[PDB]
Parts: sequence; C-alpha cells; structure tokens
Amino acid sequence: QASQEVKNW
Amino acid sequence: GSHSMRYFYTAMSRPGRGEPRFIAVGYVDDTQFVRFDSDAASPRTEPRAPWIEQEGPEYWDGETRNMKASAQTYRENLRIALRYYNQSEAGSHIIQRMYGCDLGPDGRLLRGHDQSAYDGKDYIALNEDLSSWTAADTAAQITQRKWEAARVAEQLRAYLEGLCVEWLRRYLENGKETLQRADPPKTHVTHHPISDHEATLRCWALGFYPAEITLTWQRDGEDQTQDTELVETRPAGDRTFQKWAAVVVPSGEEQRYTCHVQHEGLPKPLTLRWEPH
Amino acid sequence: IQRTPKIQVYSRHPAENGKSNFLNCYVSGFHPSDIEVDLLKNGERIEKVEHSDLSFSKDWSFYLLYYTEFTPTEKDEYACRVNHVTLSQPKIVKWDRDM
Repeated sequence: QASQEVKNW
Repeated sequence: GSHSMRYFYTAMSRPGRGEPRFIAVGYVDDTQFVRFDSDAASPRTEPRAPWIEQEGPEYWDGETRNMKASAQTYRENLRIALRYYNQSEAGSHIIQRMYGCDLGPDGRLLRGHDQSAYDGKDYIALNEDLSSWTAADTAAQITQRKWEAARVAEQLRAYLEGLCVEWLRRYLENGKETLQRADPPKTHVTHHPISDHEATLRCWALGFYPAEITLTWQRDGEDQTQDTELVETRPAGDRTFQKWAAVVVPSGEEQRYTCHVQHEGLPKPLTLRWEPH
Repeated sequence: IQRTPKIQVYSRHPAENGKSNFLNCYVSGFHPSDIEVDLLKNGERIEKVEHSDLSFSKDWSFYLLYYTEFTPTEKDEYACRVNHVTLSQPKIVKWDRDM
C-alpha cells in the first residue's frame, strides 16, 4: 500500500 | 531471508506538449506488483503480479485515489522546483522519488528509505533515523525547513514502521510460493572463436530469482575482473533474470579458466569450465 | 546531467529455430526518461510490442523492457532500435543468439 503524500516541496 | 518493498514515482513536465505525466510502480523485492500511469484514459492503480489480484475494491479504489492525488502533488512540486532553481517553463524536468522498508530475516523493520531527486540528481533524503533530512543543495534546504516545521518525517516514520512493514508481510504471504521461493540459476559456458588464435568464453546464468548474483572469471585461480565483460543483469520477461560474463582467451588456454557463480538459491558457489564434450 | 542508454537484445530462452520464444530489448541507465524503442524484423518494425512500466535504479537512471513473441529462423534478422536525446542517430543493436 502506497504512502499518502502530506506535503509539497 | 531479507525482504523489502519499494515504491518509485516519476513526474515529468512536458511544456507545450501536454500536462505533466506521473508514473508510479510498486515492487516486492525484485517483483513488480502494481502500477499507475496518469496518461491512461482511466488512470487506475492496476495489478502487475498475480498474488496481488486477490485484494478487494477498497484496496484498488483507495490506491487509485491516492495516486491521483499524488500526481497533482508532483504537478505542484514541479512548479515549485522552477521557483527554487529559477528555471523557465520552457524546459522539461523530472522529479523522482523512491521510498520503502527493509525487513530483516526476523521480520522486524531493519531500515526505512525515502529519497527524492530532481533532473537525475539527489534532492532530499530521509536519514536512517527516520527523523531528520539530508538536502543536496540550497533549494532542497528550503524544502527541508518546511518539512521540519511541518513534522513530515514523523508521518513518514510512522508509515515505514507501520503500514509498510505490515503490508509487505501481507504481500509476502499472499505470494510466498514465488516471492519466498529462490530460483537458482541454470548455468553453462559457451565457446566462440574470434579467430584461429582467440576465443570468447561466456559464462551464462539464466532463470534466477532474485536478481542479485555474482559471476567471475578466474585463470589458474586468479580473478580476471580487469579483462571480464560483465553485462548488466537483465529481466527475462517472466520474472526471472539473466546475466553473463565473458573473457577473451588464447586458443589452448581454455581449460585454465573457471567460472564462479554466487546466488542465494545455490547450495554452494558453483565452479564451471567449458565442457566441449 | 544526461545519460545515454545501455542496450541489450536477447531471447527469453536459448534460441532454437522453429521453436516459439520471446524477443527482448532492455534499455537501462538512461536519463531523461524520454526514449523510443522498436523491435525490428528484417529492418522493419514489429507491430504488437509490449513494454514494462517506467521504473528506475538506485542511481536514478531509468530502465525499460520491450518484448514480443517471436519464432527464430535461420533467414530472419532481428534487432532493436533506440532513440534518445543523447543519440545523434537511432542506435541499432542486432540480435545475436550468442549474447
């Protein structure tokens, strides 16, 4: 299961 | 033995030809099992290994939702990078990310990874401690400070120690008959005359899994790394791998050369010679 | 900043004229990701060719596997054609049953 992206660069 | 799960993201901008593309793939050890391509008509996270197809709709629908969002996130990340590096919108650029967990033989988490790149070079990486970052340049230091203040490392640490390790053990069970089964290599040596005074000895290793392998050529027991053509380990297309190593030898000296094969699916290192008979 | 691809053309199994096999063309170690790969039969493009999902290695260089079902013969010539930004011209690697 993929990780959810919580922030932008 | 040791296992791992990795995710690989690729986000590519293509100014004046279309929206940025996002491609993502999932691996258990050396076996791809899921994929997502934002360029598909109906972008969906799809299965790429048989043992993963048994998961229900909530799994496939949730992964699809996450990737659709991830694509939009890397669309924004590509724009933000233009700012940090003061680059125009005319150039094509790539962001890459690979992250995942390494299980030890005891099945407890051994290490987590999360690294990112911009146009093929290191950008920022989660250090081994899973709490701090390593930035490659001043632009990444902007990202670092934001992720420090936003306590991002902690959300990642939690994923690597938790869901990543759990799903990896889940996957390892669902497909143990292929994933926890090592396939030793089928090996042999071939002879190919180059002239009437020289020949190529090629040591073959076929149909092995996992991909990690060691092929060396010895002459009278002395390694010949400096004279060995070693090709890169390649996929066979059926989830096993191939590799060969060759040396150019003078006619008559063939039987002085030995091939040594190391692969975890082998009881013992093999020692081979050309068997002309 | 730009990495040219390594190419390898080979069959899935040791080739045996008249017996069905798979034709592979593995491109790896390249950057950026924009690459074009064709499987050739007698210099012409083979139609239904499939390829892996874009992935990359530990050094960020990309890799792809293009493949297709084929039956080797003694008359037919097979090859791989690759176009990349690092190439002034499409690079052709002929298929040799010995490599």
